[PDB]
Amino acid sequence: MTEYKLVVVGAGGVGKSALTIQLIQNHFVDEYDPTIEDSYRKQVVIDGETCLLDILDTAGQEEYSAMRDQYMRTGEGFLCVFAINNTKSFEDIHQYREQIKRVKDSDDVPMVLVGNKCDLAARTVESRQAQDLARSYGIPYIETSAKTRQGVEDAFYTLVREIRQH
Amino acid sequence: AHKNPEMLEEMKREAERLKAEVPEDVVCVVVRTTEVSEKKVVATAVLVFSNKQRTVIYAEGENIKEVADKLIKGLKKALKVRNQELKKVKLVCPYPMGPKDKALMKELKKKLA
Ligand SMILES: Nc1nc2c(ncn2[C@@H]2O[C@H](COP(=O)(O)OP(=O)(O)NP(=O)(O)O)[C@@H](O)[C@H]2O)c(=O)[nH]1
Ligand SMILES: [Mg+2]
Repeated sequence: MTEYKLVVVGAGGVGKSALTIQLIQNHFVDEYDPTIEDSYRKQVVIDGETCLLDILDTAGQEEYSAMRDQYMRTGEGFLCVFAINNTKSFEDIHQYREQIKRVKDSDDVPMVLVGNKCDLAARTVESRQAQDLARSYGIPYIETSAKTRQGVEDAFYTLVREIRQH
Repeated sequence: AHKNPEMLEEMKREAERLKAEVPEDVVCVVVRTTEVSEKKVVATAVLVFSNKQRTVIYAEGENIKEVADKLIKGLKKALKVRNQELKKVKLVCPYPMGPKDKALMKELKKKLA
């Protein structure tokens, strides 16, 4: 089996923990419990190959931002998550992307831009804006909903496949 | 301050060593207490589980009882959401067992069975 190290990063409240918990347990959390650092392991079959996904849920708050360097050094793939109903969170993606780029010392870092909370109608980040951002990064953009499970498997498995292209 | 990242990293390294020592099925926890004022008891816990999984939990209480309640709730949540059950545990405070570390440990070990 093949082991893939994924790191889920983004601004606080965008739903990183909700997405990870939805993927692991097929359950949606409606409570906001701020994260510091969480580790999950999941056995999955992607494209006929048995993978162990080691998912690391990071903290989106301004605190515990000194722990970024270590996990941005260890992880292989990165889910950069923002909320379509949070313009500021979308504007926060560039800081994470630049930190990953400088720590990895590479422009080609496996990443997927994730627009979470697509089930909500209070959209302030249009799909084409995130598409333009992703095109500048040269990475896929996928909309997900941790509430309805829409796009969660797509986002995670696309990140795995992006890791595969390296 | 009370949320020192260097402190956190030290607690995680210690907990990793603890998990490497005791058998795999046992959860390893490292807890620290900051007595900010008197109504600002802050507890930090680092937890290492069987299948190479980890979590960090906080609690902001006014007494040791509220802190322990929040700690145990977080423990149970991080067990259920990882599809795991409580086999056994071990709580250490690496260097400065001080103003409320021992009392917190006594309460945590009390709320076990
Ligand atoms: N409608 C909707 N709500 C969502 C979705 N994902 C998360 N939420 C809501 O957002 C809240 C916060 O989600 P959470 O996963 O904790 O965000 P976070 O990125 O982990 N925050 P932090 O970085 O501080 O730990 C949850 O309580 C949940 O109700 C989604 O896809 N749709
Ligand atoms: Mg969270």
